[PDB]
Amino acid sequence: TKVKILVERDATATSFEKWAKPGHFSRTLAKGPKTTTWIWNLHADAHDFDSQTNSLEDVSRKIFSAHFGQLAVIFLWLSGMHFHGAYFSNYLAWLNNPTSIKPSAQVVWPIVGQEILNADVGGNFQGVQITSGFFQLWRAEGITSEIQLYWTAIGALVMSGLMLFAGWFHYHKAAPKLEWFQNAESMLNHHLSILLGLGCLSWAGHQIHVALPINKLLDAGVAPQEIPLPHEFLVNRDLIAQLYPSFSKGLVPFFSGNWSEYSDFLTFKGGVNPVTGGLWLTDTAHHHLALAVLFIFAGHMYRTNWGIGHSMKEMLEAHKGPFTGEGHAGLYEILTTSWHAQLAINLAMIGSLSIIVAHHMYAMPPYPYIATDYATQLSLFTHHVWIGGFCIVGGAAHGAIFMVRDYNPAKNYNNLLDRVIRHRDSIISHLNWVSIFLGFHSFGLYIHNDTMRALGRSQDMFSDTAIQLQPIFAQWIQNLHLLAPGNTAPNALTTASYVFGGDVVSVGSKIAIMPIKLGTADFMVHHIHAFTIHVTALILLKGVLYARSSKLIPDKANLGFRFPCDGPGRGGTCQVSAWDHVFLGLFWMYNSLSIVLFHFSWKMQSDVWGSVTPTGAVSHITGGNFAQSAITINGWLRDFLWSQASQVIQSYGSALSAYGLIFLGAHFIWAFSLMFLFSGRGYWQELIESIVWAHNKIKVAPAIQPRALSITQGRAVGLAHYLLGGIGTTWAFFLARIISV
Amino acid sequence: PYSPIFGGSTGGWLRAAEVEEKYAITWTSPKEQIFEMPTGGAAVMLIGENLLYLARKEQCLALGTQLKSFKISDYKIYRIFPSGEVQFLHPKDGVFPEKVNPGRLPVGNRSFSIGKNPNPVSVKFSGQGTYE
Amino acid sequence: MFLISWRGYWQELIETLVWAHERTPLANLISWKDKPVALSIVQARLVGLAHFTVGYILTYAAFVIASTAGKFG
Amino acid sequence: DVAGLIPCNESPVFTKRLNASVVKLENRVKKYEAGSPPALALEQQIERTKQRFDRYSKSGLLCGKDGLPHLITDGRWSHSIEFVIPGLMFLYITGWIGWVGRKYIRTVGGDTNATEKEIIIDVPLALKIMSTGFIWPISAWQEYISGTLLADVSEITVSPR
Amino acid sequence: MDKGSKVRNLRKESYWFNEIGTVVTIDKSGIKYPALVRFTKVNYSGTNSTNFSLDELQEV
Amino acid sequence: SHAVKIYDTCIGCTQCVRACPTDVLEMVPWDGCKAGQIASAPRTEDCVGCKRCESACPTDFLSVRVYLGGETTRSMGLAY
Amino acid sequence: ANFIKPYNNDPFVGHLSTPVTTSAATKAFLGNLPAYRAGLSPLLRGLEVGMAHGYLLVGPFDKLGPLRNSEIALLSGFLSAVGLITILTLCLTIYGKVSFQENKDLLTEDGWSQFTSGFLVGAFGGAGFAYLTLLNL
Ligand code: CLA
Ligand code: CLA
Ligand code: CLA
Ligand code: CLA
Ligand code: CLA
Ligand code: CLA
Ligand SMILES: CC1=C(/C=C/C(C)=C/C=C/C(C)=C/C=C/C=C(C)/C=C/C=C(C)/C=C/C2=C(C)CCCC2(C)C)C(C)(C)CCC1
Ligand SMILES: CC1=C(/C=C/C(C)=C/C=C/C(C)=C/C=C/C=C(C)/C=C/C=C(C)/C=C/C2=C(C)CCCC2(C)C)C(C)(C)CCC1
Ligand SMILES: CC1=C(C/C=C(\C)CCC[C@H](C)CCC[C@H](C)CCCC(C)C)C(=O)c2ccccc2C1=O
Ligand code: SF4
Ligand code: SF4
Repeated sequence: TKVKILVERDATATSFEKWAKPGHFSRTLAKGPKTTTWIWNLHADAHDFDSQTNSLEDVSRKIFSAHFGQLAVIFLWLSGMHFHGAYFSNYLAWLNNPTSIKPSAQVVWPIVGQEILNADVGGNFQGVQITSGFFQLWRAEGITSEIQLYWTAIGALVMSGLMLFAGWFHYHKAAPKLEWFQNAESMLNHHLSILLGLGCLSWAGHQIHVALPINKLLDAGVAPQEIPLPHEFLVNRDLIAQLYPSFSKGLVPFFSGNWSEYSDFLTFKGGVNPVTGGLWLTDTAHHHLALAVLFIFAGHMYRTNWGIGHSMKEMLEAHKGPFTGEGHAGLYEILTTSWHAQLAINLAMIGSLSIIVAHHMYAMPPYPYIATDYATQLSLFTHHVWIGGFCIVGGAAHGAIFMVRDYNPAKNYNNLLDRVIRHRDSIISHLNWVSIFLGFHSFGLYIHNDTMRALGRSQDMFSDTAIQLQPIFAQWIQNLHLLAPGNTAPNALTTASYVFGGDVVSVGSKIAIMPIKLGTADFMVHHIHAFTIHVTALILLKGVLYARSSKLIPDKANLGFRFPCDGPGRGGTCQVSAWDHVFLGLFWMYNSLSIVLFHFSWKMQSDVWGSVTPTGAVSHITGGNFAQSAITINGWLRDFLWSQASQVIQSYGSALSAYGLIFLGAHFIWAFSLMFLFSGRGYWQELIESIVWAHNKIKVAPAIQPRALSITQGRAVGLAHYLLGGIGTTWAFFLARIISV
Repeated sequence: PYSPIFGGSTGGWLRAAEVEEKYAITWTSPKEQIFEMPTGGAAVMLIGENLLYLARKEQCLALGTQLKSFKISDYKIYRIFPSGEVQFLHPKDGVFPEKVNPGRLPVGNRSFSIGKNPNPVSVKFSGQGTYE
Repeated sequence: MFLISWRGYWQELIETLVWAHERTPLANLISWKDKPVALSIVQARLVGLAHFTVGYILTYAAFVIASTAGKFG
Repeated sequence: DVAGLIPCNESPVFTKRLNASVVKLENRVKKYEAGSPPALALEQQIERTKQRFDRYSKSGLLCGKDGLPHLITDGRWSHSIEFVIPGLMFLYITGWIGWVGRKYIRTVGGDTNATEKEIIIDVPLALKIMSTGFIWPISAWQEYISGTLLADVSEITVSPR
Repeated sequence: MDKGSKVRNLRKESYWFNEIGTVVTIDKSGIKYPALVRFTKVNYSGTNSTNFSLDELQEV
Repeated sequence: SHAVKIYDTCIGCTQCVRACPTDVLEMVPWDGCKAGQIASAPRTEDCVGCKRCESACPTDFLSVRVYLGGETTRSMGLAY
Repeated sequence: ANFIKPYNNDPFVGHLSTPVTTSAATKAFLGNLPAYRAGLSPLLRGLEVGMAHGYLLVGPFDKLGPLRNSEIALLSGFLSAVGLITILTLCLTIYGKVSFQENKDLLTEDGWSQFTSGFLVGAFGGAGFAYLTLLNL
């Protein structure tokens, strides 16, 4: 039995003595503060476990228990959300009439006149309209009562307590040994077969037994009062057979193999439910059941204790070709001996997955009455896009950290990492060329269109009525997806999404989802997206590859991961560390995602979202002005920013006034960040010297000498405030533009 | 011949090495082991004498510091011009600069505190700054 | 661009650009006479400030002239 | 009077603003049943608005052509209520704070662990000091005339002074 | 002047100019800056001591 | 090339010489210090101006000082 | 196997012998281009390069110029190509007079001058030939 449980009992004593010795973790900070810089360092190195102990076992035990703490925090957050839904929300009124009632689960105390923020959402209720789509999620779960929300919150609180206790227990009482952590095969088997496999299976069971019948009754018009409790759907089979007359057969078809008998509630119709405007619940049930089967199957791939299984070490060592020397030899050691490598991969994947979620959820609204809630759709899309970008850049940063710290050339001789480091110059040069090519061509299309439109030469622009750049490949793919039902997906009644083509799904006179046509403006904006993504990849990849050494600093690794510079020599050596590459990559990621969000918002407002008449006529929010106005920079400035910013600037005196205040505050913080971004530390140090003289002249002099922020901290603060200001500005802009509806 | 076993990388020297000064570093390795190149990923040092070429003195000295602080190996550094001239650089008299060596002569030494330098106005319109 | 991002990143990028130019057929014939290096720190701050000022003045001049001449006020 | 300002008691624009606020609140409450919690909240808001406007009318503030109160801060005693009185309070409160802080700095400063006593406050001593701030002006003046307020020229400086 | 005696600094370029520091050691073996002094405050480099000549110290 | 100057306040601890990446500095015998050694900059043509020597200086103010001047290929940190 | 080995068998040079960099295909293709072919007078190299780049350049101006939709589009494109060729020959002359200052290999004052004269003649020839071809098509 190679895979076995190993723990140390009473690893760490539990006491408050350390709580009164801040900075105990690090050897340098444990000596007490001489200057204010110490303070900052104590908050910067708090979670840098690798720099606090030289033993991997101790770092692993800290990471495990910190993850337990994060789970406790997340469970507390879920408990709070559910409790505010049960006690402070109009969930029942929204249930009764989802179309008219505006979701809201937050109430403001009237203390300074802020009660104006209590909007007239409806349902004899006043509160702040929420855009987290929690009401749609709860309806998809067939909640239909506030007692269930209350008990959901209580369970979440108990789970948060359990997570906290588990963290404490697994640090101070039973801390697993290092050999326990270094089980990639067993961990993958357990996370795939159970965490993701049985999780899907259990959720599919819930949907089949709870969500499906309740939502079917709700769609039929049954008032939530008359819907029997979910447990009533588990005791009397006939009560469910009325809705899906396949339970009558029971589980015998499942074991007999006649799964076709379950097609009543396990369908593959796809498309969207015309009533609620969301995905069919039966489709999601079949989806989760299939995913559960696949995950359970995939969880048996790796060898843990019985001979059968895959050894990932051999798997990696086996893949090597003529062009790559030793192939994937040494990657298993890297990913089982350094948390930074694993964190880089996991953060990159989580970020990309979050962006994929954002793209898929809007195209195929998964919850009932979420499609027509334009405010929820936009908020969810932008939120998950931002999360994905942040996670991607974090993965880059931790890859760089691994390269600086946990990279060992002795164990990486002529493998993939060695070869990549050995043709990094070619990689970066070509990425630079492609970035310049993309930027030039894509952005110069916009500049050319703007110049021609300013000169009155409209026939010379890159527009539909002018030189045309049709995204022919995307249109061809859309056509194929349109034709898929019946030909390449014969058992699928309807296309996966109505974006590609088909009817106009509208719920309550609102266009839930309709086909999206791609024109020259779509071509140009997509190439802008590609340009920005390529530039961000350039910055971050350059930071990762040149993290250890460069033709400027052959010994950069000795300087550490984040350092300000290496002096004004060799010309200038500012921002030469990989941390500074992350610092710039964050700006470029923010820029790219801002463009992505603007594209999504304008395209959806001008081409998808709108209203329908009984005849079938379509009237979009902005009247389809995207095709002929999204092709010039002035068009974006006028028809998108200036035109759609009316709601924020005019929100004063209404329930949305908070959005205008936050708009101004975000502008203020964004401008404030420039103070740190542009200026340097010496000026501020001298100014502080003068101020310290002034204090001393009155015998006021802190023992902790004041110090200007370190160069690295100056950059970090500037970047943090820049991102906060930009994100908040767009947050207020979108929410006020999409809540005045 | 004597070069450490290296698979080659795009970080080596360039045209200026042929047209301008190139640098060489020699050392002795008791055993065969892997060290990080200042330019590429990794290389294997031969048992006995190892000779390596670089484009900057800083790269040679960084590699020398790596050898000294990791594999406790003594090293020598030379500069080769296109004309064929070779100059001995890093150990100037067989002993490292950190260790005192009788015979060396001070250079760029001022016999007064740093704060006693003349004002810029005193040295004006002459091709000199206060330090000179 | 010049006020936020500082020299080291750009010098390390120009290193790769130099390598790429030197390793291209049909372009090795054409070689720079002055070695291409990133802008100096003070020069970079000056150029960033100059761009900032030029853009500031041009945009505000355009606004003040155009609004007044378009609404005659 | 002052700069062509008519007292808000006889300001038609002031009354128009009051009426506009009340009528918009009434229009907002017309969409709720009488006695509903939203209706009660809106009625309380209406009452608070009426009380605010009545207090402003009775206070003696000066209105402008826009109907909003304007503050006179030239030292006029009849308008001290606007700026002079609160200002004094501020200068008292902050004064207190400042004085107390200084004292703490000069109390824990005569120790080897003076730095360690700034991240970690000696709460008993801290409250002892904090309770003494109500006489900050007297103590400050006594220190000033006693020479214990300011440090001598013999203190840190720079090369050109 | 003597071990443990407080001295006011007179070095104009010094971070502790016009400040009081305690003498740690004095070198009687010639030397241009023999008097080692230690100050309470740490300079920007984190050090809190320096060598001074007796001419650059006011005695007390 | 940059100009590197060592003042008599130096205490001959060698830290500046150790920190130097281009082997510009060295130790020479001296009598004005307890250690009997002082730093010197015989070959400043190889100085790049990183000012690591100044950063690695115990003396109150930088017994070793670096003044940037004319730039050459060596002092400009250029492999080309 | 191992298709990536150090260039020129020198591990310490900033290059690699990849299939793109050092393969019979690329060596033979580049070794027969006028810029690198053996036994060519610099005048002939310039003439070949100019012929290649003149015929090549009329098309973009002709088809995407402001007068593309007029019945004189081809002539405007030809004139634009001629002007650009003149600019490039000015560039070549100044580059030669700046680079090689103190018939042979192309890297000399006289060699580069002959190359530039050949390039101008060949570029005007290519532009004229492209015009002739497109005039009736
Ligand atoms: C986790 C997410 C979350 C969030 C963001 C909120 C946010 C909010 N809740 Mg909700 N709530 C949550 C979870 C959450 N709650 C949970 C889990 C429960 C179940 C118990 C509730 C139950 C609940 C009720 C019953 C009510 C709210 C209310 C409120 C609002 C006012 C809170 C406030 O300032 O009161 C005042 C809070 C304070 C003044 C905080 C106390 C200050 C402490 C003492 C500071 C101590 C800091 C300490 C020094 C730090 C060191 C640690 C030390 C202990 C050693 C606000 C919108 C109220 C509301 O909306 O009214 C209409 C309301 O009535 N919440
Ligand atoms: C076969 C049953 C089944 C059914 C009915 C659904 C139904 C649905 N899926 Mg799911 N899905 C399934 C299986 C299924 N899925 C599997 C097996 C995968 C793994 C790739 C996925 C991955 C997936 C993603 C990533 C997303 C969906 C989404 C959706 C919804 C989009 C609307 C639609 O018409 O979907 C039609 C669905 C399809 C056309 C996908 C079919 C995928 C096929 C079956 C792949 C089969 C792979 C094959 C088994 C590989 C085996 C290799 C192994 C042997 C080694 C819908 C509820 C979207 C959603 O809910 O967003 C809100 C979404 O973003 N599905
Ligand atoms: C799984 C997620 C994850 C984990 C576990 C870590 C863990 C770590 N990171 Mg990584 N990182 C992540 C995600 C993650 N990071 C992401 C997404 C990014 C991209 C931005 C980065 C970028 C990054 C860099 C660039 C660096 C690290 C570093 C570190 C280490 C020290 C962190 C520390 O001391 O925190 C200290 C935490 C703080 C000081 C809190 C600051 C939080 C921000 C600035 C403010 C948040 C504002 C809030 C959301 C909204 C405010 C509202 C306003 C109105 C008040 C530690 C190993 C550092 C290191 O050296 O590690 C070796 C380092 O240099 N990380
Ligand atoms: C809006 C201002 C702006 C602009 C135009 C640029 C432009 C550029 N940045 Mg910069 N950047 C900016 C703001 C800006 N940035 C800011 C605020 C930051 C702070 C975070 C950065 C940080 C930053 C980094 C860290 C990086 C860049 C990179 C790039 C380049 C991307 C490649 C490209 O598009 O080349 C094409 C050039 C353009 C699209 C510019 C417009 C040119 C138009 C189309 C034509 C102009 C007319 C023509 C020249 C007429 C000539 C004649 C005339 C002279 C008379 C490009 C030089 C990357 C880079 O250089 O590597 C590729 C890179 O790594 N930037
Ligand atoms: C009790 C501490 C204390 C005292 C007595 C003073 C006194 C003074 N300060 Mg200083 N200051 C302090 C703390 C203090 N400051 C702190 C903590 C900061 C950092 C934010 C500053 C930053 C600062 C600047 C940048 C400047 C002054 C200036 C001044 C002078 C004018 C008043 C002023 O502008 O206040 C300004 C006060 C602030 C900007 C922040 C004050 C924050 C709190 C309220 C003070 C700390 C209270 C603390 C909790 C004490 C607790 C005691 C308790 C433990 C018993 C005056 C000599 C100015 C000057 O030089 O005038 C000639 C000037 O330019 N101060
Ligand atoms: C400020 C001075 C200036 C002037 C007078 C012009 C004039 C012109 N430009 Mg503009 N241009 C300028 C600056 C200027 N440009 C700058 C700074 C830029 C960069 C932003 C551009 C970018 C630009 C573009 C992108 C285009 C033009 C085009 C044109 C031509 C318009 C089409 C037409 O009717 O001609 C018809 C043109 C011809 C019949 C061809 C004749 C070409 C020249 C005049 C022949 C003689 C050249 C001569 C031998 C060169 C001497 C070299 C050296 C001694 C200087 C016209 C000749 C258009 C053009 O040329 O169409 C193809 C066009 O597409 N220009
Ligand atoms: C939301 C949430 C919550 C809750 C939740 C819940 C309540 C859940 C549940 C869940 C569940 C309740 C689950 C279940 C599951 C189950 C499963 C997963 C099962 C499985 C089974 C199997 C797998 C079987 C198998 C078999 C059989 C059939 C027998 C024969 C043989 C064999 C073995 C093959 C709370 C409030 C706390 C908080 C927040 C979060
Ligand atoms: C295949 C292909 C490719 C490429 C291509 C190319 C690159 C092309 C080019 C082309 C070209 C580049 C062409 C050119 C041509 C030219 C010509 C054809 C010329 C002619 C000339 C002439 C004819 C002249 C004449 C003359 C002179 C000399 C002077 C004056 C007089 C005369 C008129 C007699 C690839 C593979 C990538 C991909 C796919 C496609
Ligand atoms: C303003 C500024 C300073 C001076 C800024 C300082 C010393 C920060 C002062 C922070 C105060 C004392 C804390 C209180 C701040 C707010 C009232 C609230 C707290 C905010 C967070 C710390 C939680 C630098 O030191 C600096 C250094 C390098 C580049 C740019 C700059 C720079 O721009
Ligand atoms: S300006 Fe700042 S970051 Fe740049 S070299 Fe000087 S100290 Fe380093
Ligand atoms: S670091 Fe400073 S004190 Fe030490 S030897 Fe060098 S110059 Fe002298």
